[PDB]
Amino acid sequence: DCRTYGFNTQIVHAGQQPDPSTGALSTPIFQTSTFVFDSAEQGAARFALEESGYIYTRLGNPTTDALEKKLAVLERGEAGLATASGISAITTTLLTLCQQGDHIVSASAIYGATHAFLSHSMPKFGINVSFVDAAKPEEIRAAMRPETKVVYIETPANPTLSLVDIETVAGIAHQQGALLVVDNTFMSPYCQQPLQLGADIVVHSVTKYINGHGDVIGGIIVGKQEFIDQARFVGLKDITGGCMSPFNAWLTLRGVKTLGIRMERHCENALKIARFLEGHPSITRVYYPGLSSHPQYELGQRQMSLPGGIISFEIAGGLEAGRRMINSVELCLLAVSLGDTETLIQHPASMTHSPVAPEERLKAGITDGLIRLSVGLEDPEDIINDLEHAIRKAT
Amino acid sequence: DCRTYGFNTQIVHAGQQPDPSTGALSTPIFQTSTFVFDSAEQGAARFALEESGYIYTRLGNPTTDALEKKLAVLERGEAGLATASGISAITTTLLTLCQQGDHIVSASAIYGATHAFLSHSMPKFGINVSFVDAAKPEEIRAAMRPETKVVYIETPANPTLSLVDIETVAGIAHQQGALLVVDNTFMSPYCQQPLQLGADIVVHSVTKYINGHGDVIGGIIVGKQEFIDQARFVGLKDITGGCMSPFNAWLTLRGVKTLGIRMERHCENALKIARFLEGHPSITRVYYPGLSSHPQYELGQRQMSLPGGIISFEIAGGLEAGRRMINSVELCLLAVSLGDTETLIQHPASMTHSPVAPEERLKAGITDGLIRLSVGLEDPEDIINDLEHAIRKAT
Amino acid sequence: DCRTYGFNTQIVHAGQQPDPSTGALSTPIFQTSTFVFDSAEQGAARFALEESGYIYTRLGNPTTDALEKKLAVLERGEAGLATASGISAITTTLLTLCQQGDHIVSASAIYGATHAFLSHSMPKFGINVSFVDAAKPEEIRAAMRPETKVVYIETPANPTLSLVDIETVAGIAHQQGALLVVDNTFMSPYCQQPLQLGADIVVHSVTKYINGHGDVIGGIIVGKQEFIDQARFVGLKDITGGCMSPFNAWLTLRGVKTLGIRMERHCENALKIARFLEGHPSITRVYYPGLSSHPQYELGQRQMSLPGGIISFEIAGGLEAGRRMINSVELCLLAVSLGDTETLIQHPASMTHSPVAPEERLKAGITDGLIRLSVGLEDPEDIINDLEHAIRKAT
Amino acid sequence: DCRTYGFNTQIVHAGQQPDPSTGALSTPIFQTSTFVFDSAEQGAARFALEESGYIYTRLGNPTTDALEKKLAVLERGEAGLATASGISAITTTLLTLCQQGDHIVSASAIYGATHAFLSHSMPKFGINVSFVDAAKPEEIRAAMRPETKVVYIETPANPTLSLVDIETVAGIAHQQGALLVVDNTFMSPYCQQPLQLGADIVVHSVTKYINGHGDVIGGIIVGKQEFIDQARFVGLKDITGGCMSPFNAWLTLRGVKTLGIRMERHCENALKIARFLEGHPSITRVYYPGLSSHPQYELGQRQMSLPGGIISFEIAGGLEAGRRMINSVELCLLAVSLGDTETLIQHPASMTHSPVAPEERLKAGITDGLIRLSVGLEDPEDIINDLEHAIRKAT
Ligand SMILES: *Cc1c(COP(=O)(O)O)cnc(C)c1O
Ligand SMILES: *Cc1c(COP(=O)(O)O)cnc(C)c1O
Ligand SMILES: *Cc1c(COP(=O)(O)O)cnc(C)c1O
Ligand SMILES: *Cc1c(COP(=O)(O)O)cnc(C)c1O
Ligand code: NA
Ligand code: NA
Ligand code: NA
Ligand code: NA
Repeated sequence: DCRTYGFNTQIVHAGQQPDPSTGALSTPIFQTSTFVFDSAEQGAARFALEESGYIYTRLGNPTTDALEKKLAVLERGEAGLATASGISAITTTLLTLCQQGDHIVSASAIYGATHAFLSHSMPKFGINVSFVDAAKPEEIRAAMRPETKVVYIETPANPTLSLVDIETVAGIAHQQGALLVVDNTFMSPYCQQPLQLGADIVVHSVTKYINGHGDVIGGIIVGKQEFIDQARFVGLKDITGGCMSPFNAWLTLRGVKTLGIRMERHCENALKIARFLEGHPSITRVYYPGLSSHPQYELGQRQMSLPGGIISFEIAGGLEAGRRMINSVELCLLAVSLGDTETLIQHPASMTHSPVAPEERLKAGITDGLIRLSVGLEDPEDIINDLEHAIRKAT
Repeated sequence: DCRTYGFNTQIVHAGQQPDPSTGALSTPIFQTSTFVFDSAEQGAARFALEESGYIYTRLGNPTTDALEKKLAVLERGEAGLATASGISAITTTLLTLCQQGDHIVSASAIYGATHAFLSHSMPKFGINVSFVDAAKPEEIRAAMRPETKVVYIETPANPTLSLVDIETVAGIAHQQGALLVVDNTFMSPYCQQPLQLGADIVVHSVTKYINGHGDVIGGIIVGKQEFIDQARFVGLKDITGGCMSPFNAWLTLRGVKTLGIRMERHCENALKIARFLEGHPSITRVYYPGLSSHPQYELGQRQMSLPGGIISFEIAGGLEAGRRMINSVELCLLAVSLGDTETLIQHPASMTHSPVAPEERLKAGITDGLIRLSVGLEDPEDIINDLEHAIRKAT
Repeated sequence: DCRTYGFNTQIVHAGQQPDPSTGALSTPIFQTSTFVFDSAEQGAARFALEESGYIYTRLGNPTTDALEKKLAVLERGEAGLATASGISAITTTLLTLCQQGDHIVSASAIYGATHAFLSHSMPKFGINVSFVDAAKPEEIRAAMRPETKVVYIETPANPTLSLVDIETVAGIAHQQGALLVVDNTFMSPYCQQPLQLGADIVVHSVTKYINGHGDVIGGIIVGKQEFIDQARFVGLKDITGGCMSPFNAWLTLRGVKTLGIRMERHCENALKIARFLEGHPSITRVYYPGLSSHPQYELGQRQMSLPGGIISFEIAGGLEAGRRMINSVELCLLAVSLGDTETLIQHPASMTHSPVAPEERLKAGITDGLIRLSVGLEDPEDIINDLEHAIRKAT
Repeated sequence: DCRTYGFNTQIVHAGQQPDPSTGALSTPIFQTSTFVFDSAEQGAARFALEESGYIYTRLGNPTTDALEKKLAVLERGEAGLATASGISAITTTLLTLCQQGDHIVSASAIYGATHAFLSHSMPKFGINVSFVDAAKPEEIRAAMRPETKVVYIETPANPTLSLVDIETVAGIAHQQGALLVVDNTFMSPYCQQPLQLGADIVVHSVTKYINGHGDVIGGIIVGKQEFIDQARFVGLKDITGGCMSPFNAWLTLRGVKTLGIRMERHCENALKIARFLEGHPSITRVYYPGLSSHPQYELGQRQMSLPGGIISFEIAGGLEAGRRMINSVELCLLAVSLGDTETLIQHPASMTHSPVAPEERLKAGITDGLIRLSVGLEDPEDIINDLEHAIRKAT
């Protein structure tokens, strides 16, 4: 029972063991679609759910099962379900929970494709969504309705790294009879554990920190066994079909083995870079949970064991300065992902949101000089020198 | 332009080319999540859809792009979209096309998880489904409604390998203003091409023949560029998130290279085994498009270039005989998939449908002695001798 | 016991079985370096060779073990040993068998890197090699010495596809107390079985036909258990260290599943292309075992079940014509490998042997207009039309 | 030019870059055997070595090239060459450097299969080896002969973690005109850099720390470009054929990205466990470079930036106590590898060397109670509690 060891030991060992056939230490890649039964009796046993085995990889698989058990342990949930993408973990969750007529209260500062799913796809199926500022828990309460099945939040949230009081939101949702689903992608279980704070369901894009090596698109869902069985035998099997390939599970198991030491280096590196940016006369704002000037600093200190690897910051001179600076880094790479071992940088005003009206973007927290930085495992002095060089150039 | 060569040449070369960086012949495994831009300008160009490149693997990927282009060529469609599973190809299609209030006419003899999706998940989102016997095209017409967006069919269909007149159904659907979606999984593009017969959209589980090696769960969607862009930038990106991992795409590209020679051997082997079963006094019925006694034999001859690798057959003595025979093979393997290089066998009455009421199953075409056989690439005499041994045992 | 079924059944099933832990049909990828023991006793048991298990992937591995067992079955040898390359299979063999003072008789028409190993590396370790024309078995006998441990041959041989009478050479070697090692790469076990003809050891580059998909560098060694144990526990473990990665073994297991149907299509396609080339007035010579004009045609008919997928041919007008024609194909690809699913072509006089003196190359069988063709699985009319177009251009 | 950044930055970025075709951040897996040329001219250009490209994966490959460039940077060598195993890196080196008549001076405390290669395989090819105690540099000098081409050392050495003064041995070898080859496997470039100390060639089993994830068998060779070209175009191409598969290279690139943070945690964890063992009344000896009682402690402080992740120690009560304790761990795993993320333990007296005469083993430094520990990334308190439990049991 691995649930008893320290959290680093669990990251290494939870859900894994030497192969019972051969002693192979690495979990084998069960890259198979079909499983063979010894008897007609066994096929019937496994299919009606009266026997525990494997049948078919869309349903379950030994490599994926290890990833699922591990992350269940690390989030302190009963069960895990892996998915083809983080988006797929989110929609497999909500399409399992919601039907025509149901309602959802959702943070507005959430991942873009989640916003499009809730804004345009959900109401198309008869499921209505109210969007609120999840940093003010009263807004969550005001929007709740007799039909509300789910409150949905992300913390820290993009793009300004605002926070959401999970424990407080969980009590509000629970009192009105709703579930709290938390996207814990930015933090990983090493830094934040929503289920310990009262959330019901945790979703991750394992694409980001949990895998950590920028070579896997994936997601995971953690929660009660009864909900997870529904998300598997209805949500995955019937609705999204978003199963994770066993190779992607195996890469994620391998990437997650260094989660603890990676997050330590990410956050130590990020704290140094945030302090450097807070002292730079060309940087108007730095958004980072580890800085004292952060509006919800003490909530972050209660709710997160580390301030995280993501920084946002605003550069003197708006849209053209951010573009100059972003075209002037030589070590940070221009990309839209985060959580990789390489430092990644994006300038949303001249990249992702370039054909959006300026004051349409500004309502959504994205200013003309806002830059988001995914701090990698490089030497922080090298990242800082690069940033200093590009900032200095850009002004 | 590979669309000009013979169909075997296309299976080998369509969508593929030596790598422009290095001349590597095998398509590289671009096992990456993130892509890097050279400039802020490039990020903005690619994101608004004004420039053709790559951004993020959930959206698109060079390895997956090759698989998509290849199968587009082989089905004679404009564009392809790969998915995490065959189920995901089906639901990404229909959830892209349908919204609250829409209606679907569907064959009843369809894959089980498709039946559960249409029967229970679709009406939950406000989308109603009428199920009909797609072997009688008038039933399709009778069920059509002003709200019908889609007619959905599978041919050949499980479990009795009944057929559906694609060209006739396509005209009916088109006259009433609906699209025809065809699941072409059983046949592969080598044996049947729905889009040439007037279907609008073709879906496959590449898990079966297209990959052929029983080591990939995947699906593909082929059709017009305008629909495929919606299925990608809304259906995948926002709703299912069912993207295919680039490794699974690469295995499918590799498996499909032998599609033509595999299907030839499957069908040659299957024809021999069907004739053997038709002559066996303990076998009451053999269902196989290549046998003259097949109810729709001449339609199969117009619509399919080969009779296929799947056989169903009924064994003297019902439920207990089928169980004895299935527990008595020593070379065919008991499994629920099909299209692998190994011969696979299942007895649905005592496996998949064992806790279903007998006359509930019989309405659904599954009799007590029905066995489904996925004929592999073994020597047919060996498969036959094994079958003969087990049949002989079972009675 | 799979050694009892037909040869296609064996290609599918030999050495493989459903996983005993999970029923997974595909052999798992045991991508591990280390294996764990349950007890100190077990470690000691396995290490002294008193117990059968796994210890460490350089020594053995369950995925590699399957590949080894399969190819042992197909060559009718007792045991197999997989290697990092075909070269590594050859040198692990000979460095296991030979020591300072030993001697080798070798065909001169052998693979280039084998020629460099024998010509320059072997005598550097005190092991002398005499090179002979292995198409004249008397030359083999004349060169034999009291120190000769090994006769080494390749058949068919490059570049002119000359043949070597395996059964006759085997008797000569055995009478003088030497072993016959045969490189069976060109033929694969499907087309030729040296061990049935009296060879002692068979080596393959699985890079070519056995894998067949141009994505694996590998080799295999088949022979008696007593020699194979030495080649493993001394040759691999201590001398070359050329072990195969378990992923490469798994890809080779997957590629070899279609060996029988691939070789049939290769040889059927090759026969058609050879007949086309024999009729072309711009083609001076066609070398192909399936053509009646082949100098050793009837030996090929006794010794090979099919004439093979490789053709060589000479083009009117020597060096500049061969260069024009090779720069004028648009479907055959310019590459130096063979056995892939794509048709591959090379012009050794202006590629591999371009800075070699013309009459140095001509002693080695390579004329100015010689072209080697690896016939793929495309439609033969497409390959022929391409060849016809390029030949026509080149003259 | 990545050779200019900090050592962590180099671990992340050296030898790697976004793909020039597509911007893919992860280095693509160029899992190909064959490369295609655009022209006959290009084939001839690349083959004679007059042009820089790719030809064939046994020779070179873009994925393997990245791994080679990276590790060249980290060791401060000109060039790298990857191999199928650590053994293959060692023998490809020495079989490239040595021929019949040459001589080698070698540490006796070296890896077992290296000892078998030098003791039994080398003299079989006419290459003589003298074995010495490399901790006394005078022994190295005394054994040198006019024929000596190579001095070969390992530091730290198994099983007692004795050290070898690289800088001093390098001067001795160089004065007598020999090369110094150092096996740097135990340390990785993060902890020790032989080439900066005057070694000529560095070899690694990347199986251990450089990959770090217990799922790759591999080796690497770093040194001057002129020697590396010989080791590639003669040693690999002709003699061992021990090339690394591009998938194994890609896994090693991925594993090495966390080398710096893994080695920090290994050594921090190991220091704590060594201090715990030094204080335990049932532990007679602890061998660890970080302990002051270590015979060569100050040399270790000059030559290594960290004391390493390996500990050896002797347990009260000899052979039966070591066996009890090893059969009594429940978190450390019994295995013979090292450098994995899991803590690994072995008791050589009752496992690897169990059928060796007791005083044969004791000459070789292996006492009856000697245990070797590969300290993983678990929580050290958990490892210690496990060790304490098993020690306490064993006595
Ligand atoms: C990237 C991200 C996602 C989506 O994950 P994918 O694997 O890309 O589908 C969801 N939520 C958050 C907070 C993300 O950062
Ligand atoms: C197996 C199958 C499917 C489902 O494909 P998956 O990849 O398993 O999700 C869909 N349709 C048909 C006809 C099938 O046979
Ligand atoms: C290609 C070849 C080899 C070498 O195999 P590799 O896997 O490239 O090392 C050996 N013998 C023959 C006949 C070959 O064609
Ligand atoms: C394990 C080891 C080797 C051998 O490496 P392999 O990859 O197993 O062949 C060589 N040297 C040392 C010091 C080792 O620990
Ligand atoms: Na903190
Ligand atoms: Na037909
Ligand atoms: Na013949
Ligand atoms: Na130190």
